[PDB]
Amino acid sequence: MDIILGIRVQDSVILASSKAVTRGISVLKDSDDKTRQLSPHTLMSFAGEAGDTVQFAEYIQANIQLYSIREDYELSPQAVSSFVRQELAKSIRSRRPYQVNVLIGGYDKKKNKPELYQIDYLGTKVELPYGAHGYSGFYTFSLLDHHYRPDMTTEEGLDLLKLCVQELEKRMPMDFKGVIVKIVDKDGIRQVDDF
Amino acid sequence: NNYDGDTVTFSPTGRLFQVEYALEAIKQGSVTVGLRSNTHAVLVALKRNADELSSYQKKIIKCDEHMGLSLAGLAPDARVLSNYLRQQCNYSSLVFNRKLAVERAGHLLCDKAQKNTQSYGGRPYGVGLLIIGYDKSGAHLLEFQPSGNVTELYGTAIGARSQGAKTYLERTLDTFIKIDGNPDELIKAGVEAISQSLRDESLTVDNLSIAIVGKDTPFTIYDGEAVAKYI
Amino acid sequence: TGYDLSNSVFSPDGRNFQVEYAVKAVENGTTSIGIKCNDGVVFAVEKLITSKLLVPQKNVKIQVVDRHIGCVYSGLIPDGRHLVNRGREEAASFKKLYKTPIPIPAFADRLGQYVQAHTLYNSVRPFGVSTIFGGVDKNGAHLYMLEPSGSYWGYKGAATGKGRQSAKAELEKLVDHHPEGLSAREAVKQAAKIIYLAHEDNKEKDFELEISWCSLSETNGLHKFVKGDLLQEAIDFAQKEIN
Amino acid sequence: GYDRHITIFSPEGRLYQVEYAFKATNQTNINSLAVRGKDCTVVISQKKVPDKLLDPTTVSYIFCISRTIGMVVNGPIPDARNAALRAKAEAAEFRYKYGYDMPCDVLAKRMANLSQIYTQRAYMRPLGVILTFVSVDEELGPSIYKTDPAGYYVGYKATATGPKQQEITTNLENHFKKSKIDHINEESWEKVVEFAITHMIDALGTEFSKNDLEVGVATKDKFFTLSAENIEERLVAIAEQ
Amino acid sequence: DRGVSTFSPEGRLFQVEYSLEAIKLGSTAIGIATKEGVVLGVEKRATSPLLESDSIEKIVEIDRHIGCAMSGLTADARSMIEHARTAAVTHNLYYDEDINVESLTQSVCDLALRFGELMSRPFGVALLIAGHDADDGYQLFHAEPSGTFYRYNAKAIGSGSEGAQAELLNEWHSSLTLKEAELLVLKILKQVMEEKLDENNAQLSCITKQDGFKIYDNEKTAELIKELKEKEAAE
Amino acid sequence: MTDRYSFSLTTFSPSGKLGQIDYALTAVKQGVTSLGIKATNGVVIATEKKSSSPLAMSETLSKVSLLTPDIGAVYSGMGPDYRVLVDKSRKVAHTSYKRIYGEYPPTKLLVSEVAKIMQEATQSGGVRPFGVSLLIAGHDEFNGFSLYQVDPSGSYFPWKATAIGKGSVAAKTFLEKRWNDELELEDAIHIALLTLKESVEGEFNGDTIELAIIGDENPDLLGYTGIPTDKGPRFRKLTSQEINDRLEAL
Amino acid sequence: GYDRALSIFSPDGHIFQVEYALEAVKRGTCAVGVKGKNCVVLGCERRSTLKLQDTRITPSKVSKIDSHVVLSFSGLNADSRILIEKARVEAQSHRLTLEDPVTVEYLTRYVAGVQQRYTQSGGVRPFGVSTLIAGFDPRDDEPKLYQTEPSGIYSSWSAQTIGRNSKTVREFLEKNYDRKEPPATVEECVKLTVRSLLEVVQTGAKNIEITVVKPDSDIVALSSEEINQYVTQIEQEKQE
Amino acid sequence: QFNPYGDNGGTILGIAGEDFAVLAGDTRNITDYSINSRYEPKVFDCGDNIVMSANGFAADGDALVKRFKNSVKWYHFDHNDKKLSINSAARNIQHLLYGKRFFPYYVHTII
Amino acid sequence: GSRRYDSRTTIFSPEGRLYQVEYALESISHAGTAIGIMASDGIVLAAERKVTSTLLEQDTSTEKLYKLNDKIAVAVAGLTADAEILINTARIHAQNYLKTYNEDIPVEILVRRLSDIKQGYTQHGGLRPFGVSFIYAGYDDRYGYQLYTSNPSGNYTGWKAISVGANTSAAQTLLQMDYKDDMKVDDAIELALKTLSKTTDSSALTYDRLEFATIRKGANDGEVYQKIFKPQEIKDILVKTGIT
Ligand SMILES: [Cl-]
Ligand SMILES: [Mg+2]
Repeated sequence: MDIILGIRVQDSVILASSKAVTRGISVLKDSDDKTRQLSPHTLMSFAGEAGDTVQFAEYIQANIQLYSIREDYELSPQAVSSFVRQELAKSIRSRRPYQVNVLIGGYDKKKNKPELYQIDYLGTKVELPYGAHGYSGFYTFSLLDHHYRPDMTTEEGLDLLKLCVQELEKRMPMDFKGVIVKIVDKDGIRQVDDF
Repeated sequence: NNYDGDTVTFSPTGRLFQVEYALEAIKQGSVTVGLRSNTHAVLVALKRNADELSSYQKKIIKCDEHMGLSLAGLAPDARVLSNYLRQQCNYSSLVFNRKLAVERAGHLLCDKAQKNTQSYGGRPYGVGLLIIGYDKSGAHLLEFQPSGNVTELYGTAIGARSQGAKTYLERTLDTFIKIDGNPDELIKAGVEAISQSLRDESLTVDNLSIAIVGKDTPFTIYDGEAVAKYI
Repeated sequence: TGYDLSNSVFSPDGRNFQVEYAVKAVENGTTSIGIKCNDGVVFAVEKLITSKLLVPQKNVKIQVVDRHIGCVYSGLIPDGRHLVNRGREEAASFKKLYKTPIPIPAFADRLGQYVQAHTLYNSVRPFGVSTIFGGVDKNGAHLYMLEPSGSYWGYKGAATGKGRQSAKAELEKLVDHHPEGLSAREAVKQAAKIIYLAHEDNKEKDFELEISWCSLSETNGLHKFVKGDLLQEAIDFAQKEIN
Repeated sequence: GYDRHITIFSPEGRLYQVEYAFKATNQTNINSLAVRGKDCTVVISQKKVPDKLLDPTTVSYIFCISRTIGMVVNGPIPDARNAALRAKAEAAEFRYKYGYDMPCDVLAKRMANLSQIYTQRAYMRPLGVILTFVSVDEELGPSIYKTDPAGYYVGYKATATGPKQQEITTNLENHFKKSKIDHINEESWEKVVEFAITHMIDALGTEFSKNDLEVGVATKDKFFTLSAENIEERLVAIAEQ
Repeated sequence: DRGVSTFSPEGRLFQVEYSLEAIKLGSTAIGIATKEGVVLGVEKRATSPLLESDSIEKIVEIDRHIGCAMSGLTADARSMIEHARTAAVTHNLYYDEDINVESLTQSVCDLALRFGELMSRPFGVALLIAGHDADDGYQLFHAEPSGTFYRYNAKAIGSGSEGAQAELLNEWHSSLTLKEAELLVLKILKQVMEEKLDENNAQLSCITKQDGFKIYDNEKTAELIKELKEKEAAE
Repeated sequence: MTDRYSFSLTTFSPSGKLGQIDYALTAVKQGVTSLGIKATNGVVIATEKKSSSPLAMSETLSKVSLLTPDIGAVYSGMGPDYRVLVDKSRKVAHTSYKRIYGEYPPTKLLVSEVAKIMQEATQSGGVRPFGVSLLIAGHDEFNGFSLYQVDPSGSYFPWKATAIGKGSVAAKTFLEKRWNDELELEDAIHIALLTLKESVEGEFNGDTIELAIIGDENPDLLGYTGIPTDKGPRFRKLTSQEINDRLEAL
Repeated sequence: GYDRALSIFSPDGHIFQVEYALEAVKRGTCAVGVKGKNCVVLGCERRSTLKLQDTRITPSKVSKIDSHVVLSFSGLNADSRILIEKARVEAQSHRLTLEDPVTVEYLTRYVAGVQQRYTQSGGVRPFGVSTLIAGFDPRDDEPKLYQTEPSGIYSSWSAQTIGRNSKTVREFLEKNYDRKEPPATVEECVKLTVRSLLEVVQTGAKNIEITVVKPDSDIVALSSEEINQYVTQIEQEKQE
Repeated sequence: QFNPYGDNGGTILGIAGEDFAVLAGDTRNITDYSINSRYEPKVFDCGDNIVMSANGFAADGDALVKRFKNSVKWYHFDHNDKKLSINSAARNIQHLLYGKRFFPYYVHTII
Repeated sequence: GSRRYDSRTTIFSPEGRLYQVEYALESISHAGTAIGIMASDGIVLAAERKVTSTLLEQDTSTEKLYKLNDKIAVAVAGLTADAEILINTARIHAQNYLKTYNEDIPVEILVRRLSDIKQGYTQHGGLRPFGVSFIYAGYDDRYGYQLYTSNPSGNYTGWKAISVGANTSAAQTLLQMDYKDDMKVDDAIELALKTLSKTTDSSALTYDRLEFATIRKGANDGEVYQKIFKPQEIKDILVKTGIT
């Protein structure tokens, strides 16, 4: 766990997430997918304490999937993000809190608008045009301040994202073994295989 | 009649009918005999079978190296009570490094059975027990009834047709009490005692069950070809 | 009606028929007595010898509470044992907190409240025992008798069981003929007589006598059983009086 | 008819178990009386010791609840003692929590509320007793407050309880009609006890020896019961007048 | 009404005696113990022809060395089996060994009387627990809702039990082979069953030391049915 | 031991009646008459003090009770059930309202909390319903003056004026003739006394009648001065002398 | 807590509360399940004494437990919601721990176990509901149809019906359903299901619901007009 | 602050032969530099031809042996007097020890 | 023990019915009639107060119609005290959903949960069921305008128009006759009142014996307004339709 990014463009939300899983002085895996599909048009990436991250992601996934079956209806990205925030807000005052930061990228089918939510382990939710967790933000935010426009296409968003990964690969101390990129739009969730 | 719905109810003449009905389950159960001398204490039990294809229901249970009982009535209730006795014998050993007195064993069973007769919801135990043991004050024989009443005796018997064996022991009292330092003869007297409760059936090799405890004898049970000596 | 089917139900009289039914179980039981004396108390009980097979001296019915209180009862023997077990807990917690051994009146109320609690609910059964008890404390000697209802009073002499009326009559004579008081050793001998006289109401099976006592002088304020020479002396005294 | 066995309403809006608890009150066949002086509150009760084997000193229906509060009970002794022990605990707890001695009327209310709970909740039976509480309260002065199995309670100028309660009640009513006042206009408590005994003798129509009566007296800062000799002295004073 | 754990005047628990009547209504189950193995067989008894009979699971594995057949309110047996399986596996975890067949049966029978006012009523199902261990060898137990269990050389439970038990009395001897015992279960099942016995409405199983507990296929049972009919016609 | 009555003692009969509630209402019918009248500038509640004995001090027994400084309550039915309800009602006003909002609850909401308590006695395990009907009079800043009735079922209704208990049927008819929407508080006290004389049989004076008002603020009854916003309780219990004054000009 | 043993044995060896729960099932609207060669179809009756209904929002008779399994029922409607909810939660819990959706046998076994627990738990009455549970196991093309009942027994069926007049429709299915050759197509299976309901229903208008389940989470509910076409086709062939 | 552990010292030794096995241990018990006993046995016959020692902190060692001896007793009651095999005893002891994983018995155990 | 006095509220009859549920429905059949009518552009709730007294305060009263949130309301028929217990639960449940998801609760979800509570009282716990039937009238962005009903059994169903309480048989026949799918709110208002006016056990239907409420999109642009009618507003609407 370390690098998770998010960019909301005109018609989609793009999430980039690092592939490395390091423990100690060994990179144990270089092909790890740090995300779970919560519903057909909502994707959550995650980063933080080992074990906690996946346990939390899958727990949220199970609850959203349960809701979908019960009501035969997909919950809005705003609604999912609020549910996730409350779970983290409960967690922080527990005996052992979930130390997990997340990005929730979703496409609202009622509004026909992409939405990106950044939530930290304390339960601090913000809707953003672009987001990042951890040290990644210290490079990417200023870069996106400059290059980002609100009316960009998905292809323009991927080039903008490439520009971020290049900067991180140049200046970050750790080898994060590249990223898995996923796009969330009106047609659902798909993975970019060649990045 | 109207006062036998539960154990919490007294009859107009001051009777607890559920306790009396539990007492009736003992009378239906197979006969078992208890007797002792000054050196040894012996249990003799007639085991019962469902049919020729079935096994014979085990009547005697070991509680410690120096104590155990024979049952008559509901076998699962004897298991609950014998397990409680095993724990109390064991608590006495671990905490106080002390073998549990046979008298205290009886007092504990009495108090356990009593609580079931004074509370709503529960029921009385449906079994009678004959406890034998050898402790610091020599050999002992106890008779437990699920009313709570425990009684120390030289000899006794409980179960179906137990009055035959009980009369015999009442006549033989002076003889068998002085069988000291002789296990086989004390068993022989017990086997002859239980024989007075037999009708149509006789004592076979897989039918008879004997147990003994004494001065230099741990509580041991004899079944099968080991009891062929006493037929 | 149906007022007698459930415990804690008042009848139209104002009576708890279940408690009165428990008294019938007490009346069915063997005779037991208590005699207050100069500096202590004496307890005695009738033990019916059902069979030759009963071991003499080894089915003890009188029970001690703490070191200074004696308890005896008539009726359902297990219920009596349950009450003593509670008594011992009540006496233990009193001594734990307040240091001094529990006073007899204090102890009498602890049983009384406990027995009375078993008349308050239908989920429990009343006690099937009347309990005679007492001992010696800082204020001297006390004798008490407690009944299934929770009712208890102090007594000069007390009796319960199948031969209670015979024993009560004999006790009333002792109170009249000894206004200045009865000694401890006398009270043991009288107790034996009164059990032997009260045995006339239960004379199919012969019986075994059991006596205990607390006395400031004779037992140093502690509860003890009467055994050996002193027991046989009391038996002989009782045998001489019946003939 | 299971509505007569537990405390639930009957078709005519009645609680039969409560009514039958009232009948248990007179099971002892004892009459009590309570009156107020200027400085004191006196309570008297009949004492009947039928059995010769009983220790008469331990036969009592008057109780010392706290230093200031006394209580007499009409009803069976087990329920009487049950009520007494609870009242004692309640009075003690009150002092500890709130820093002053529990008033007579407040204890009466508290015991009444407890009695009310038994009339509403099914598992608990009512106690078959009528509790008469007496004190010299530091705010209200001489006080008599009485509780019953229904959970009812009220203050009294004077009161009586028992099988022949009505004869005693009207005897006292006729006195307060005549005197034109709420109390016994008398300086010493000794003469207030003499009044109480005199008016019980007139109402019940029986004479009393020293062992036939039981007397409790409440003064400022203490409640106490009288001994046989204290009553005998009091009986002699009545006889010589 | 009346208490659940109430004794009758004859000295028996009403609810336990009533549960035994439910077990008499159930489908037949037969067990036979030999020196070469223990055989267990049951009547499936489909209520309708549309019901897929292979889904009727009335013979059940507890461990590799212990099997179980049932009769009565079969739904009640699910929690009994669950407990038996856990008890068997748990004992292996604590002691690194197979659990004795008697000790397993005893653990199941402890549940039986844990009812009152714990569960609300006794179980309405009887179990035949068959197994093998190193100490006492091949064993067959009959576990009731009374909390009692008897070891048996052979035993039938269910609606045709009293008729089948009398037949087992004559036919059983101490030198029976496994093949002989298989046929004997099929023979006795065919006698007491309402509908005509075949591979679809009856099921066989066994437990041997070598191969453990095995439920037989419909193809294997069919051949034993055919072998049985030929042998009866042959004299 | 333990409360084994975990089941409802009030259940529906085949006809749809809840028997214990009906029977509780029957107990209210037997009870002594009480009433309440609402005026433009106040509310009055009144009842007869049925003395159990002439030796008993009827002053010590209070049928009309203060719940909050601006809310009062009176009943008909079983007095002990009322006494415990007043205790619980006073407490719930603090726990569920004053300790949260720093102010006393309005009449309608306190009534609602009392109703809740009385409903639970109709459905909870091992209990009978309360054998009382309450009349609660009160004032609050945003609703003004108000008067409510609360029955054993837990149902409550607002009233311009009403009566409950023994002679309620006749008393309600009397109030229908005399009530108008322009009544001043003194006129309502007068009508209350006239209405109550019909139901009372024996003595009729300030010592046998209990009467309280919800009217103007009483700074004299506050106990302190200095805070301008705190102006005192609107609940006032009329004295024995104050009643007798109005009985002369009756 | 309320402890009372409501489900208990009677002298003749019956648990009346369980048997009376079966009477509630018998009162409920008819439900039918028929499984073909490559599908399962669940048919359901809807009583026509209720007009002015809003069929958009009214609870549908067939419920999805997961994307690959469905549950219909007969009996008390309120009771069925509790079973469906529990089953839905267990379906997601199974995905979470085993990383694989439930088999139809496992889901049935769970629901049946819940129903059984309510026949020997203190303070509770049995579920007045029998269920038909149908679907396809993960990565499997063999159709599955199971039945449960208040007692807790469960079993697999080639075809089965429950509810009111179910004995009439079971009689129909017993002769019309061939084990050797089940309904080869979707159309054949739906038709046999509609035919079987037409023995009992009344009219084929807004009284019949049909839900078809196919492999790999392919579930669809038929509309009024689509069902009405089967009703029109069957009646014309009947007149012969 | 209170320290619930102590070191009672000593040493033990187990060797296995073809048809036999030995378990030896010295008889000295110590705390710090003082001798507590010159003869305090810590190798025990537990029944069923199993010998056991739990060396280290003697209070924990005695507690463990006491519990295992008791475990052997209850194995006989629950399983028809069956002989507890050495491998079964070992597995039983693992569960005794691990049962206190988060407040351990400070002992090296050998059977 | 206490077994003797247990009514056994949660059991089946031999016929397979729940005794207490059936008897609770019998109770509700004597309660004042409540009608719900759903139009294309709104919903009407109308209810008849139980035999009013002239001295009852009418303007500051709430017996039949209750607000659950800004978008949902209920009409009550049965025990008011029971209904208020369930209403406060429903109000809370709505705010839990809003707090969790930052969205107003869908109508069916609120109804299901409230109906599930009632169901629990028929299956376990040994307590009597709630003697209440609701008509839920509400709006959400999924299904738009919705009418539901629930009853003591815990069973709920959806409706275009529905009545509960007294004379439902007669009321449902009259609604079934005059109702049509393209209906407006103002027409539904008139139907609701006309139906009560014919089914009423009173001599004549007046303003003081009615509670009335609408849920329109009659606010300014794409938003829902709840109108609980005042006494004077009921008086005017009663004159306007020509009943008085
Ligand atoms: Cl209080
Ligand atoms: Mg943040």
